[PDB]
Formats: sequence, structure tokens, C-alpha cells
Amino acid sequence: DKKSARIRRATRARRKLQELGATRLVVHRTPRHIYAQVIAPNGSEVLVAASTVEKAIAEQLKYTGNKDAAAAVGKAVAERALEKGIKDVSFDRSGFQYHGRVQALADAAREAGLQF
Amino acid sequence: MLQPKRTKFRKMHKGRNRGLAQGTDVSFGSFGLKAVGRGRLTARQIEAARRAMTRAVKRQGKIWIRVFPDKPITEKPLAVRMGKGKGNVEYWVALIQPGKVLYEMDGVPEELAREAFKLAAAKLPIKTTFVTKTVM
Amino acid sequence: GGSTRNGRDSEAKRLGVKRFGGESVLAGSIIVRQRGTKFHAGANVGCGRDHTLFAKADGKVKFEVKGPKNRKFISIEAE
Amino acid sequence: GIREKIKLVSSAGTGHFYTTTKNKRTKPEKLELKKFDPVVRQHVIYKEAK
Amino acid sequence: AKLHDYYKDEVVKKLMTEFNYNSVMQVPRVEKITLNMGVGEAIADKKLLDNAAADLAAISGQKPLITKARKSVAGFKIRQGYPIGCKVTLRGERMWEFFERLITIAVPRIRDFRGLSAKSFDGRGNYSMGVREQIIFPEIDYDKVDRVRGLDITITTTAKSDEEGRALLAAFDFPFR
RNA sequence: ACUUACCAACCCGAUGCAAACUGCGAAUACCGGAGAAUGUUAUCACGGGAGACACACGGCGGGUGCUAACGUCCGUC
RNA sequence: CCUCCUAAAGAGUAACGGAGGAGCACGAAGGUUGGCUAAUCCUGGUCGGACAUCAGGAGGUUAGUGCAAUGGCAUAAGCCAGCUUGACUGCGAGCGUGACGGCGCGAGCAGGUGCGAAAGCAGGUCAUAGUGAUCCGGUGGUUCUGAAUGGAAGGGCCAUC
RNA sequence: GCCUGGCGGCCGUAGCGCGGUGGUCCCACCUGACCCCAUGCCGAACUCAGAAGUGAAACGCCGUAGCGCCGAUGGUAGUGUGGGGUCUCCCCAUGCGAGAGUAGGGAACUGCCAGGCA
Ligand SMILES: [Mg+2]
Ligand SMILES: [Mg+2]
Ligand SMILES: [Mg+2]
Ligand SMILES: [Mg+2]
Ligand SMILES: [Mg+2]
Ligand SMILES: [Mg+2]
Ligand SMILES: [Mg+2]
Ligand SMILES: [Mg+2]
Ligand SMILES: [Mg+2]
Ligand SMILES: [Mg+2]
Ligand SMILES: [Mg+2]
Repeated sequence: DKKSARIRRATRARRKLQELGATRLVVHRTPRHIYAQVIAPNGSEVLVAASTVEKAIAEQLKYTGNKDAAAAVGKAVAERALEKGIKDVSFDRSGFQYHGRVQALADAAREAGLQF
Repeated sequence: MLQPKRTKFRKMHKGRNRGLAQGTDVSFGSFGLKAVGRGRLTARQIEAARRAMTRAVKRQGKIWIRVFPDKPITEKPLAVRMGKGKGNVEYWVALIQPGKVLYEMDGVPEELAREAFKLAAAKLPIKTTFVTKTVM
Repeated sequence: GGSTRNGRDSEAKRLGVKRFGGESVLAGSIIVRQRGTKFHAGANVGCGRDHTLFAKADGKVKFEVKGPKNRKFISIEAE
Repeated sequence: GIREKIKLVSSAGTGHFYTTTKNKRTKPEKLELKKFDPVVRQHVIYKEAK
Repeated sequence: AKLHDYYKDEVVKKLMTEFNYNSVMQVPRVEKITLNMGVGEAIADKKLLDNAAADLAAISGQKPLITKARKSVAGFKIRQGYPIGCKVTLRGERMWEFFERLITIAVPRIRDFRGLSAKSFDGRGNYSMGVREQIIFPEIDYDKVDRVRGLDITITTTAKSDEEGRALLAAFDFPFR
């Protein structure tokens, strides 16, 4: 289906991350936007988040959702999370390949101080 | 005459024949010939009966046989010994328990129907009895 | 046509059960031919090469049932 | 069963070797591939395979 | 391009008014063109296939993907996983270019020619026709040929009905009866 | 291409059958935890000494046989 | 020796009871990362048909799994590709299952290695058949031993036939 | 408060079907493609750069009982114990008590974070 596809692509990892019980950094992408969330291991509550859909992170990006944009969100959730002392996490591509705008944001996360 | 055209296995166990019948009331014709006994009609029986039944009404009517063999039944030959492998399927039986409705019949005056059923009955190894359609 | 012959024993089936002081790592449930009959859950998993469910850490045996439509699952709660 | 017992041997000194088998026919080329050598406690090229 | 262009300027125009769709999106569009050979005889002429393939290559922009036998069956003498045909999926520029050299200069070279059929529709606005002997394609060197072969293209479109599908190709010169 | 008081799968509705069917599903049995009464510890371990490894009928659930056998083979009392 | 029923919803359970398989295969048919998803029917399409390949639509695991049966498998255990050799050595809390000989499952620790950005996975293969104790003897390694002493022969130990 | 997106809980009273409805924003299709990166062929998918167009498709929401699903009561089946018979099967006392069907329910419920308009 496409969104259907992505999910089963996404499912194994997710599950192995739940098995392992680990606050996970969850990325999600869209033609126009890129979002990131740091989600407690219980799976049901998010500690930190950031995304190009927030007035700020955006009010100074050429375009939302592109390699550059991503980066901003990365470094965003990165700091925000570090703010709350959330260090150490596991990246969750959620079906998207680890490569695109996704790799930035990811990379930006590290270069911010996030552990993974 | 009458039996599975094919069978996942060649031979059945033997089991037992407890419990009341399941196909229990006239649901195709206007009259039935219900079991009322426990036991097993064999192929040559369901037929012998069927025949009698038929040649009786003559041309007319419709007939339905609700039971059907599908049960192997073997027989160790004569002067052979005990044991050396299970015997050979010799004929087929349908297990029938009290309540089983055996035949149904259709395009015929009550009377004749009974008449016919009385005749087919006398070919059966189990006691039986005549049933009418019933609204519910 | 020359019938007979049979595998043997194999045992198999649940061996621990219910709450139960499942020790450090007991083979509680060994219905191999499964990794399916029962599924690796909570602080018990491994599920060994023959689909055998075992205690990954000592506690009480669980048995639950999740949402890929039923689907069994045995786990180990702390006692 | 037709398939032969090969014997992979440590490239290092060590009289060490793993022991297996190959279908000598379909796979005529002396089988090589790395494995752990315990006397030298290192991963060395093991060779030899019919 | 070209034909693609002809599609937007005129055509969608045509089809919108034919059927007054609410949304332009609702207007049928040629999705892809998947032309396939199907050697059948590579089971004996392993080399015949390579020919066919290189043929589809010539005719169509680029590299033909060879198809195995989905499953083995004794009727036609074929083992499962047997190279027994090759195909090509066309999209964007290359799909249009061939949609044109197709009706523009090749469908014409067909025998005597007297029109394609407009009943060759799967029931959901998708075409399908045969060519029985390529050659009609200039890209093939007649003096270098090795057999008549012939392929078969089928046009897959977003039409919901043959009614519509027809109208679509109907609006490119596209021959027909 | 049509046809034919030929047979006709699948599909739909209606009706049954299954040890080697099951989108249901008991009674019991078995496993675990606590608890009380009650039992010449009936439990477990280790050690001394054994005998026994031809069983029979009866009830219940079955296989085999003919739901034959004071038959035959298992379960359980 | 393996799968099913007989077997009475824990295990186990007999018969010259009912049915079938094994005595192998694979250096990829193992590992991992990334990816993908059958069968069957209707319809349209050169040669091409009832049935080879192409398209669409229903379908949704009835397909597939080297191989019997059963139980599993979509997070796939099915299908493909890149890089590989964890088909690693030493061990092993703690379980199973056996009268016994023994067989089996196992996280975790040490060294060292592959895949992956990472979390991480890997001590063969969806699992359960694919096997032969002891003796004697051979081959490699190892001063452990070595009949006055030094050696040697032979013996031990580890691997293996 | 309405709307949307993301991550879960529960895992069909949560689904399918028919009807209706939404695009400022979010989603989606969409545009472009030398390039990152991709096609055992194909920018379909994966992907990057975008935003002229549309909410057709898909997606969400609202309605709707055709089907799915859930589902009593009462009876029936079986069955532990104790008795009994006309013992291939059955009955009585007592305890447990289905499956199917019937009436009926049903067009989910719910938590964290964010974004849009009020
Ligand atoms: Mg004592
Ligand atoms: Mg004896
Ligand atoms: Mg004896
Ligand atoms: Mg006895
Ligand atoms: Mg006796
Ligand atoms: Mg049992
Ligand atoms: Mg039992
Ligand atoms: Mg056809
Ligand atoms: Mg709708
Ligand atoms: Mg719409
Ligand atoms: Mg009920």
C-alpha cells in the first residue's frame, strides 16, 4: 500500500526495541515535513519532541522537510532531550531507510550530544 | 450400492454409537421415515429399502435418502488366524441413532407414502416410524 | 501395506506453568515445533533453536495473550 | 554418503585444524575460509579441503 | 516529451468535457506501457531468448528484464525458474517516446494495416495488442534480423472503464477501427 | 459456430458424516501457591537385606476380533 | 531412527493396530543488513493452446519450507541482493529427558571475528529423522610419562580416522 | 472544544460494504530528477529537490445492520461421585454443565506529544 508497506518494514525493529526496553528516538518523515519524538519505553508517553511543523524550527528554514530542515529537528530533539537529561536512546527509522533526510537529524542528534 | 467415491483413509476404527440423531426432522419432502432405533444400516439395506419404497409409488413423487454409508466395516476372512494385520473392507455402513430421519418422500398422497414407507421399513434392521412435515 | 513403526516419547508440553517459582532459567514449556504454540514474552525468551521457551530471569511464570489476533505468549514476572 | 570429510588447517604454525566435509564433485576447489585458532588465539586463514 | 505535452494542452481538456469530471485528477491517464516478448522456445534455443531480449532492448529505451517460468508444468515442457521470456516496463519520457514511435511510425508499418481493435480492453480501461513480427520498428536492422518474433504491448491506465480508456487513446490519433 | 431427456467442478442456499477434521468446547485429571484438621512420617535421602519381571476376573474408556469368546492388547479403578 | 492417529484435553501408554518417512543434502540451501510477498479464479493480450510469459481485478497464505508427518512461520521461519565465515575456541547459572550409558535446551562470562549508522544479531540450517558404545590400530600436536643415566621405543593427554 | 498527524493500550461490540463528507493547516496524490540513493527493466517502489494542481485515488470523519463480530435466558449434549436397568445403549440422586440456535448488543473505547482554527 505504501504507508502499509513502511509499517511492516518498521515493525521488527520497533518490537526488538520494546523487547529491549529502551527510550527510543522516533523519526517520521513526509514530503513537506519532518518530525522527531523521544518516547518512554512503556511505549505510550513521549518525553521530548521537535519538528518542522513548529512555528520556531521552521521560521528560519529555506524549506521544511529537506536534508537541511531535518538537521534542524535533529539538533532540536537532541538538545531538548538533553535538556531533560535524556541521554542514551535507540534510533527508530520507522520504515524509512537510514540514509535520507533521516540520516541527518540522526547525525545532527549525535553532534548535539545524543547517545546512539 | 452407495458409498464414498474416495476416502482419505481405507479403514476406520470401530468406535461406538452413542447419542441421539442429528438430522432429525423432515426437511425436503412432505413425509419421512424416521429411525427410532440404534444400529447401522448397510448399503444393501438402504438400497433394498429404497427400491421397495420406489416401486410402490410407481412413477410419481420425489425421494430423498438422508443417510449415507461412508463407514468401512471390515471382516477377517474365514479360516485365517487372529491378528496378522487388520482385515479387508468388505462393505459400507452408515451409523444411525434414534431420531435419524432416513428417507423423505414428496409428490404423493399421505396414504401411499405411508404404504411405501411401511414396505421399505420391512427391509430395515432398526425399528422405524412415519413422520409428517411440521411447521416448526 | 507393512504398517507399524513410531517415533518415541519426545515429552514436549508445558513443564512449568501458572505462577510458579520458575528458577533462574528453566525450560518451562518445551512444546517445540512451535516458536508458535507459545511465544517468547517478558523476562523469558531465548526461545532456543527448537522453539523451547525458557526463563531469561527468575520469577513467576505468566502465560498471556496479545493482539496479532490472540497469540499465546509466556513470560516471567518477578516474585 | 558420497560427500567427503574435508579438513581445514591453520595457516599459522599450530597443528590446529577444523574438520568438515564437501561434495568433492560439485565443489572441487580446495575450500578456504577464516576461523579461530585457539593455540594462537587469533583469527587465521584456514585452508585445505579436498 | 511531445506526446506527454499534447496530453495536458488538449486531451485532459477533451476528456474533462466528454465526461465533465469534477476534478482534473479524475481524468484518465496513461500510467505505463509494459511490452513483453515471451520466447517460449529458449527451452531449446537458449540463444533465441538473448535475441528477443536485445530486440525489446532496441525497440524500447533500455534493458529488457528476462522472466522465468513462474512454475514448472509438463504441458509446454517447462521447469520452474526457467528463462522463458523477457519484458519491459515504460514510464515517463521513454514511455511516451515509444507511445509515439508506436502510433506515429510503427503501427503504420503493420502488414496492410486497417486499424487496431477497440475491443482489446480488459474491462477496466487498459489496452493490450499484439504485433506479430516487429520489424515495423525502424530500430531493428532488417538485414540483421534472425526471426519474425513479434512482441505484445499493453497500455495500463488509470481509467475506471473501457468506455473511458477508449476515449483516452481515442484522443491521441491512435488508430482503432 | 449451435446444439444435445449426456455427465458437470466451482459458487450459492438447504442436510449429514470424521481415529489420523476443528473458526467452539466441557466434566474430570494433572501442575503450582496458601491454609486447617487428620493420619504410629504416610515424605525425602543415604545405607543393609530382598522378593518380583507367567497374572486373573470385574467396572469404566478404547485398539483387535463378529461391541464372538472364561479371546486378545493398552489405560484406569 | 522420525512424524501422525490408537493415547481417555499435563507427560507416558500395547498389539504381526491404522498411515507414511529417514540412514541424506547445502561453503550457501549458513551469518547479517537492506528489501520483497504466495496459491487459485475472472478479464484482456503476437506466435501460445485448458496450461509457459505480459496487464488488470478479485483472493489473501489454501502458496512456500531441499525431504515424511505433524506443529510453526508475515516481525516471516517463505523470496532476493550486498558484505561475510559465529558451521568460532574456552565455558556455563539454570532447566528438560532418561534405570543407566547418554541425549537435549540455555541466557550469561572470557578471547577473538562477521554483518549493521545504531539498538543490535550470529556458538549453522523453521523444529523434531539423516545414526554405531568399547576394544584394537592409524594420523597430527603435546618432554605429561620414559624400568641404572641421557636419549629412544612404547604409554598418557588434545584433535582426528 | 472541533480538526489533523505521530507513538502506544485494548486486539473484530474495533472489520468489510453502501451512502455522504473534508484540503488554511496537517495528510495525500502531486512537480522535477544530472545528482545522494534506486530499478535482477522501470524515479512504480526506494530516494533527493520542490509546490503549479487536486482532494479523483488513498486517508480521516459522519451516517447506515447487508454481511462479519459480540451474544443472554431457557432447554439440550456430555460428565465426576453414589445408586439402578430391559447393560452394543441407557435411567435415577447430586455437583459441574457445553456447542449450535434464540432474544438482544454492535457502525469501538482509550493515554502521551504536537500542529491548525475557534
Ligand atoms: Mg523409615
Ligand atoms: Mg521376563
Ligand atoms: Mg510379563
Ligand atoms: Mg496386564
Ligand atoms: Mg483371558
Ligand atoms: Mg497426552
Ligand atoms: Mg489424560
Ligand atoms: Mg485467458
Ligand atoms: Mg467510503
Ligand atoms: Mg473522495
Ligand atoms: Mg453458548
